[PDB]
Amino acid sequence: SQYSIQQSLGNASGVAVSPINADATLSTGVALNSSLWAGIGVFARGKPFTVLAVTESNYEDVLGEPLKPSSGSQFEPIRHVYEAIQQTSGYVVRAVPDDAKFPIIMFDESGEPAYSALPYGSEIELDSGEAFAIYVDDGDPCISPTRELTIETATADSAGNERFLLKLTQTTSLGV
Amino acid sequence: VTTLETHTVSLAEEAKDDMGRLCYLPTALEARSKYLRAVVNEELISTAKVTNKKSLAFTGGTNGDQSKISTAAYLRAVKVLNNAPYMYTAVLGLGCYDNAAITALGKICADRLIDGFFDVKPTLTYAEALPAVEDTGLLGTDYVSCSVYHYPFSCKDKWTQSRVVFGLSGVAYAAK
Repeated sequence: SQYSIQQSLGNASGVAVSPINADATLSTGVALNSSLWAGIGVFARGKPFTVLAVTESNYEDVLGEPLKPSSGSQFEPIRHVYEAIQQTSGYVVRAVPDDAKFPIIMFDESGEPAYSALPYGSEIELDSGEAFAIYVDDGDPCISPTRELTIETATADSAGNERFLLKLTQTTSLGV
Repeated sequence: VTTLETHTVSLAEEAKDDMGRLCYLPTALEARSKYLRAVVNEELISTAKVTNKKSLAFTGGTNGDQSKISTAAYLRAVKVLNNAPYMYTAVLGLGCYDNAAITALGKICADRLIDGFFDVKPTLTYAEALPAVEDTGLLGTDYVSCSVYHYPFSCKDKWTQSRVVFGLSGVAYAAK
């Protein structure tokens, strides 16, 4: 029908709404950039051992969801960041333990995936097989929520080189 | 004897009424009339003539048995209702008790962002009324705007003055 309203946007020209969510909060603000703060810390998500940028809008995304007071005493830095973010931007740097690992998916010549994981710092190397591999770098463990990879073929180019569309999707716990 | 309505029609291809409106039988019947339609053969029409006839009655009209209706008919009717280009902000049960029809209606109301008012068979006793709801399949986290009613009561009909039992969607929609 022409009266139906879809849920997630595809490629057609249309306006859609998402299902009514409850376990989510938002905040808005405009950066002032009068005096920028900085400091090391410990969080979820974020590229380790590299200076990021934090404003009042993306601090919920680049720095991940807030931690939990029950899980030890690692909840301090996110509270401190929130406390001092309503005035200006930031330059927080994240540090992670030695046993932290990030997922990686490696593909063979025939195209068969092979799941794997690797610790940080160490570079990724490929053996005699396993033509190419693709790994995440945001640092999220991808356990809550989960991120899936979908590969579909597409039209070739003028020179005849094969091209395939790569899609990264996130699945919430509920099922959306 | 009561006369419904009369009009001047012609079997010619381009016969025009004195007011400029068309008089070709298919166009004339399909334009201004509300009860009848006609189909004309395209090869014998030129030499075809008519006569005077009195009291030509219809014989053979019969709708069959309305008590038993196949589920496919309900599905087709629901699909037709889904494509109707109109504003409607509530889908009522209107008496259907087939589970597939109710599931399709639930799919309808979660697509146009409206709210349904379905129900279950009033003859079911209180014990077996509860399993019927999850037998419908509405229960879940997707059909979040519908509602199910039960009404095991016998009233006095407005027309036949008999003891009849019917559902409860109408009163709920009247309240809304």
